Formats: sequence, structure tokens, C-alpha cells
Amino acid sequence: SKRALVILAKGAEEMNTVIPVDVMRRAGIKVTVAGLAGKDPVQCSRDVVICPDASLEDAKKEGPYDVVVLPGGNLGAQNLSESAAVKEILKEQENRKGLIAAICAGPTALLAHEIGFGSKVTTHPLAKDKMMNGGHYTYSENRVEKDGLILTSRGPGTSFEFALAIVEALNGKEVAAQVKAPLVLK
Amino acid sequence: SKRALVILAKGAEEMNTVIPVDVMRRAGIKVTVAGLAGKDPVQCSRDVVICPDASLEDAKKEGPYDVVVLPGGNLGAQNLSESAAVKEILKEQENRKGLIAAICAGPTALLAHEIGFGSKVTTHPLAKDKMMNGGHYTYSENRVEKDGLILTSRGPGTSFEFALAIVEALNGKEVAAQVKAPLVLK
Repeated sequence: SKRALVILAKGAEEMNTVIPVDVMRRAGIKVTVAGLAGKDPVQCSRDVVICPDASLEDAKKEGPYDVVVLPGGNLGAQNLSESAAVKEILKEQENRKGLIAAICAGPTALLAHEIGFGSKVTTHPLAKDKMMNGGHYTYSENRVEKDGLILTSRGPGTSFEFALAIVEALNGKEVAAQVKAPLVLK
Repeated sequence: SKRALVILAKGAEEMNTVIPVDVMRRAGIKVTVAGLAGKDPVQCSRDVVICPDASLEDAKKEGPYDVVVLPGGNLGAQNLSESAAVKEILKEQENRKGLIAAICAGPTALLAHEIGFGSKVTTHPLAKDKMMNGGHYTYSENRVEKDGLILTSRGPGTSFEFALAIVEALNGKEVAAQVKAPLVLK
């Protein structure tokens, strides 16, 4: 089976976090929800409290992963951006040519850690200016953008499309369609 | 402010749970995530573990609420259906003419507790036969159905529409539109 690391920090957007975790598990991906700050429960942006599977410290020992997923939430993304551990994980993933997927403010952590410069990306509209500081990416208003191994998306309302794009990248079109149908998507 | 009770049981569909909690809080609704079995963390259907704000036992003392929300997930909905506390909460809410909102398998708990018989309802397609046992409701394939104080919806992929319908019912159309826009919905 393919494996996903989802990095969960205080202030993460819980919708962005849970929709990809759940949809990936529906696709038979082995998902590790890793707490940035450790193993303790994480208070997300709208106060939903999620217990991580593991600390990031531990999870990063069990790499590598077929995708590393950065949820959004402004404050979550800021925490990701400030983390040396996240920098190392993303640099390794990029080096080994593994998928990196980021949604809403999440992609701003790519900028912080100098990941995938030159890629076409999207973000939440309110995160565009931050992402584009220095002009290191080319911006898109597509609901999901994939430029090689950099996959990005816009917001809670694009979370399903983002998650199904990860499923398609890892497990193929047929599995994505199979997982999609029971969700009752529009 | 308006107040929402979201009843969280083992096996709840985490997407169904988190999307309404988060969207309601965006709308300035005071939301209590209440654990059916107590205050301990709850393992949802795809293994996302959510820490409730309160036990249901405690939360039900702090009623009444402007809406009572039943997430889906087959096994979650079965737990809701079997609960005497849930029966009492829903009967009180119906009596006082307060909104009851249920998504995916969630509405089958309405059937278990003899709530809102005669209403037009929808469910997840795979829960239709259960819901319609005895012919006590009239079925709909609309993505969200509202028949007076019984509001129902179909699945993870209708979660945003379901949540925004609750917001519109409690806080009005303008607040629903305001909350909608930053979600980046299609």
C-alpha cells in the first residue's frame, strides 16, 4: 500500500485536515496523522481537537512517504513554515521525487522552505500575496493545480477535489472514481 | 448567539461531523461537540480521533439548543439510534419546535426514536431502505431536504450545503452567504 504523512499543527484548518485523511483512508492509503508539536491533541482553527496518530518526531523516522500533506489554516501554515523538522521532511521528499500536497494557506510553507520553486501553484485567495512574495511560483486560480510533484488547492470547499487528486496520483484514476461515488459529490 | 449540540458517537463519519462544527462556528454559532459515551476521545469511522467539548450527559443539562445535529456514519448512527439519552434529547427538541439536523445515515436515528414522522427526508443512498422501513417518511433525492424543523442531507459531499442550510435556518441568508464565500465552494 501507499503511505501518506499528514502534518498536523495548532491552528490547522480541521476541514482541510480531516477530508484528505478520511478520503485517503477510503482509498486504502496508510495515513499517519503526525502532530507537529508532539503526540498531544491538537486544537485546530475552529476549535475541533484532533488526537494525532504519532508525533512528527516519531513519524519522520518511519519515512519515507508517498505523499506529504500540508493542511491549511493561516496559523497552522505559519507553524509549519517555522518548523525545522518540516523543512527537512519536505526537502527530502522533493529530493526523492515524492509527491507534496498542500491546501489553502498550506502552500505558503513550501515558500518558507524553498520547495518547488518555479512550479505553478494555487492557494486560498487570501494567501496569494504571501505565496507570491518574490515571484518564486506562477499563480493559478484552478481549484486544484498539479505541476509534477507539487499538488496544491484552494480551500475547505476544494478539499474533496484535492483529496481525490492525491488518490489519483498514488492509486490511479479507477480507485479515485470508486472512492468518489459513495461521497455524494456534486 | 444561537447554540448547536452536535452528538458525537464512536463510528461517526468525521467529515460529516467536522464540516458542520467548523461552518457553524464560522457563523458565530456556539457549538458544543458532545460525546455520546462520555468525555473521552472518540474514534470516528476512518479512525480520526476527536476530543469532545463535553460529555452528552453534561451537555444535555445545558440545553436547550437551537439545533441538534446528528452526523452520519453507519456505526455512529447505530449508536445514536440505541441511546436513551439521544431519544430524550430529540423528543424534547421536537416538542419545543427546535431544529433537528441529520446527515448521511444520521436520519435513521430519527426513525429509531420516532421523530418527525410524516416528514420529507433524504439520507445517504445506502441508508434509504433502513430509513423507509415502515413508510414513516417520504423520501427525497435532494442534496439537502428541509421539511419544517427536520433538516436532512445525503453524504460527505453534501456536508457544506447541509451546514450552510443550518446556518441559514438559525442566522439567516446573509450570514450564510458571508460564511460561504471564503470556503471556495463550487
